[PDB]
This record gives sequence, structure tokens and C-alpha cells, in this order.
Amino acid sequence: VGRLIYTAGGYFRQSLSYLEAYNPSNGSWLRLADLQVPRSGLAGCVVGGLLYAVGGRNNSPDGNTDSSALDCYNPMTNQWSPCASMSVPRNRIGVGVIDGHIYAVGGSHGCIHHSSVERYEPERDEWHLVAPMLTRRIGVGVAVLNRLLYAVGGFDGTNRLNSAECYYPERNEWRMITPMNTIRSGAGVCVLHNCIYAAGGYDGQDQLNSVERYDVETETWTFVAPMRHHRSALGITVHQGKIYVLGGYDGHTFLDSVECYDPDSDTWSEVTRMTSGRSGVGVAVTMEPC
Amino acid sequence: QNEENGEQE
Repeated sequence: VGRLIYTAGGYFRQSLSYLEAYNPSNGSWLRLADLQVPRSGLAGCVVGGLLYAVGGRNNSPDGNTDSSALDCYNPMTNQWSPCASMSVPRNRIGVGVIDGHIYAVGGSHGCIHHSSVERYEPERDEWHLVAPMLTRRIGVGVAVLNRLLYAVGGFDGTNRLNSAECYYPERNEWRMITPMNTIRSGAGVCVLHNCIYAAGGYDGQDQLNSVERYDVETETWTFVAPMRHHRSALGITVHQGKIYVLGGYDGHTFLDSVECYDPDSDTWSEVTRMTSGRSGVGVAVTMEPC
Repeated sequence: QNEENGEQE
């Protein structure tokens, strides 16, 4: 399923309930049905044509509540429906999809940083815990390549991380991979062709514009062209062989900037602006609604 | 302010 880039939730002054969809074919944004509960630091993904908003925190005028929610959006009806909740709240979560199943990775609850990981079965509306990561990680980037799930960077409560690890589902087992060249928490992580990209993030001192990619075959990370804007807590997704990065915080502004990376030319371009600047959104790609 | 996501604190 692939036609619109959906952005759900986020933060500007407080957590947001926005669901908006961008159409790269015509440059158009649609406002869709609001999330039932505002959240930022959530992740998005799509399975069987449904959009899922996972985890996050409602950082609101009347409190901060970490979310264990899994909510499902149907583009055919333009409606949100609650799905089964995770075992635990997970703010600044990372999510990946392997073979129709959603993996929820790390994230925080209050002062605790999770190494736990759980897997959702859409057909059964059920979550189950799997092997935890080797490291506690929040603000972790996650991507899936060749039916293996990668957890990249993050913050363990004490240090931001350049480390990454890979989960082999048939062995329910995590293994370290080559660390990134840069410490990144809150980076955008995604897969394009045979490569895992990690774009932006925060290294403990600055929001980053640098972008590196891991070749699973060579087990090395190599920098590619940097983004035009430094940004952390950005949203990221892939559409038609190009990476799109959405919003984020640059140490000064909550960005409305959307940039697109073309791997053929190794260039980033500005493609559009979100309707308002914001960080911590969940992003995914699926069919247009009605 | 959280320097990773810009949120208050």
C-alpha cells in the first residue's frame, strides 16, 4: 500500500492530535480525522492498508501521560478505532513491521528506559513480548530489511548511543551490529534498497543534519549528503525510492520543512511544508482516503 | 527544554 504520506500527532507547545496526509504527486495536504488522544514521540506504520499510531506521550496542559495505545486508522472510512494496548507505555518508541506484524521497541515510561520489545498480530488483535534488546533505548530508530529488524541509536537514560542491533525472528535473538559513526538519539531511521539510513537526531550537543547509511552486506556505515536543515525528532518515510523527512526540532524552531533525498543524485531538496511546524510525529505511507 | 525533541521541562 503506497500513495499518501500520513503524519499523525506531534508536538508544538503541547502534544497534537493532527492527522494530515501529503500527496507527492500534486503537492496537496489533506486534514483527516484527529487522533482520539493527542500524542508526540509516537511512531506510525501501515499493515494491510490500515494506519497504526503506536505509543507516545500526551504532553498536555493538564499533565504528561505516557501511552501504551495502539490506534488504527482506516482511510476508507476516515475513522480511528482503538486496537489492543501494549503491555507498557512507550514514549519515544520505535516501530517496525515484519511480515504483517508490528514490532514496538524500547521507549520510556516515567524515568524508566525500556529494553523490552513486543509484537502485534493484526489478525488476532494481540500483543506479545519478544526478546528484549541488549540495550535500553528511547528515541530509537527502527527499520526492517530482508525480514530482520534493526534498532539504531537512542538514549539509555545516561548516554545517547551510536550502537545498533539486529533481531532475527526465527531465533528470537538480538545481535550487535557495527555502531554508527555518530551518536544519535531521535534520528529518523529508514530503509532504501539494501541500506539502513539514519538521518539527523541529537548527539548530546547539537541537532544533526548528517545522514549515514549501513550496507548490510559490508557491515559499514558511510555518510551521504547531509540534510539542508539540522533536525531531531523528525518523522521519516520512504516513497517511490526517495526518503522524506518531516518536521523536527532544530534547537531553535519546530520545523515545518519537508525534505526529500534522491539516492541516484545523492541530493536533498525541499519539497513542501507541513501546515504547521512540529516535532515527534508518527509517519507512514498508504492508500488515499475519501 | 528537551534538546532532542524541543518539548518543555
